[PDB]
Amino acid sequence: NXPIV
Amino acid sequence: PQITLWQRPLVTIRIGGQLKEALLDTGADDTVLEEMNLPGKWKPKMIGGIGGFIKVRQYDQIPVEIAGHKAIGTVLVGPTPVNIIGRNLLTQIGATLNF
Amino acid sequence: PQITLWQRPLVTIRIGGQLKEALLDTGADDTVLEEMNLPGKWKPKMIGGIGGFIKVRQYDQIPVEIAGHKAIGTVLVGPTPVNIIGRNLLTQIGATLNF
Repeated sequence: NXPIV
Repeated sequence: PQITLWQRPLVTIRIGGQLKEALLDTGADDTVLEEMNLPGKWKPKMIGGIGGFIKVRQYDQIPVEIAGHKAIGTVLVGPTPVNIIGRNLLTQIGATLNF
Repeated sequence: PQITLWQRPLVTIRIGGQLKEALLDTGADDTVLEEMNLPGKWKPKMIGGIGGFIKVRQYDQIPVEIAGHKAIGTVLVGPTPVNIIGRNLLTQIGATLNF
């Protein structure tokens, strides 16, 4: 599972 | 609706009677929400992200209203930097990517 | 085209002459590709997500072809498990979320 912040 | 990507695609959702802000996330297989209490039993689970694995609490068959559209599925609760609505719920509301 | 979310939204991209498979991610602020030796000057940086942060090399103005569509922007290279196309490049190909 990617957020990417 | 049609949402452009100049800003994070954050929308309001309703869950457990509460209102929250969540990211429509095509790169997430699952829906993961910041720690909150949801009714019903939960099972310990582990999921991976970009920085590694975290432990989460898994709640099944939870109704969630995403921008007015209804969905009923699995919701994971754990230490995430942002609430994310993953593909498990995005498919129920008929979300698609277009270009 | 129109991409459903029953499966991970994986597409073929081209970068550095190489052809690759990458996930179209509306939940990624940036584009992150798995370890590869691109010629060019870079700046170090850290990006995070579920699990924490990872160190990545930032490359600017890299030409990237996403399914026949040309784009050019910042690409981060690091120990990521999947190649990810984020909003910085999706906005350039006119990608929208529709439901």
